[PDB]
Amino acid sequence: PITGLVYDQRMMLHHNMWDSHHPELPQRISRIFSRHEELRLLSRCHRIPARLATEEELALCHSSKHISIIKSSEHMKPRDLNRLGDEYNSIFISNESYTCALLAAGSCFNSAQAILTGQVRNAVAIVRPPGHHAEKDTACGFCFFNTAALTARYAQSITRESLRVLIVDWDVHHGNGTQHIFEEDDSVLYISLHRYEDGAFFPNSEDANYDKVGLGKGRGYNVNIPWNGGKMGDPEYMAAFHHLVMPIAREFAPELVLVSAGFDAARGDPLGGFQVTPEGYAHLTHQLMSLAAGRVLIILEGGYNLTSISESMSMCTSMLLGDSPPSLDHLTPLKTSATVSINNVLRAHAPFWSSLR
Ligand SMILES: O=C(NO)c1ccc(Cn2nnnc2-c2cccs2)cc1
Ligand SMILES: [K+]
Ligand SMILES: [K+]
Ligand SMILES: [Zn+2]
Repeated sequence: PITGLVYDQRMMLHHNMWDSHHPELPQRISRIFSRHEELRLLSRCHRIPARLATEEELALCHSSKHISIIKSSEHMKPRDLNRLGDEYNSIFISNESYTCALLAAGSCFNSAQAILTGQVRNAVAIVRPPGHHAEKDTACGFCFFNTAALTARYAQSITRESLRVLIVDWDVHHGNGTQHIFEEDDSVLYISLHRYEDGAFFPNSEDANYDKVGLGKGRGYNVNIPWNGGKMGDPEYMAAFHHLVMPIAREFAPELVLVSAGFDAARGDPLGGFQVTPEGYAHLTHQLMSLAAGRVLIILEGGYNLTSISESMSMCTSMLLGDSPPSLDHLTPLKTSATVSINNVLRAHAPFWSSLR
């Protein structure tokens, strides 16, 4: 296919001024981008310009209060930045954080626009800070604004409010914010795979369990695939895609696919403890390309091992460009708790999705 790419070095300015070893490093996006040059993927992509989201566009999903408080950080002394971030769960703030969050969202809006107007079929967004933990009313988990959810609402806003958007969240953490923003919405299908461990894994809410299926009109349009019992990898993700993600996505018949593409389920990630390989990621991308006549935007969320994320996101771009997926030969048998996880999601969603029955 013809594949868009958006990257802006300005998104590197957002930094932890008290702890420069904090995993959500500026060089996350510079290394992913560099590795795209090194693999010469960049020359095969249509460069989409970055841009600031407007406060009007942020309001697609966030309150005035929340937009206003994060905007006020631009002009704070360090001791005020420190104390503002302590108001949230796992948030650091610098004078540049607002601008960077704006850049992450605008980059994704331009990418959605390039896709939906037919300038490209598919696109990768190399952006930070991440979005999926951000709520309507609060920052959380290194996230200021819900980039993915905003892009889903911005896409509906420049096309039609009916546009069926599938958000696949394969970041190792639950997109608490993405689930809540669309919980009562049957126009946005939210599928998250995430390490859960009975509430022990961040963000530590029962909201990420398989029995949270959506509310009212949204009942069945929220699919949590929670992993328990530690390490997971290619076999579990390939099994989850086959029995759940792809059957539900096919029934839903999305007109656009957003991937909340965290690479913290990657082998080597210090915060995920999982073993998804770049080849694994290449297979999940290729499978998603089978939907929405290939209309797929891949948006960076988390992922904290600089090699793993650079190798993993490059393999995804490579797939969007139409390259042949690496053999995933000799996959081991599934972990048991992963069979149980998949079967718990089937029992929860069979009532809503004939393709699972
Ligand atoms: O966005 C995230 N992943 O993609 C994310 C968000 C928040 C957390 C919180 N946490 N939990 N345990 N250690 C931590 C750390 C806090 C600061 C450095 S480590 C982990 C991960
Ligand atoms: K997830
Ligand atoms: K939903
Ligand atoms: Zn994560």
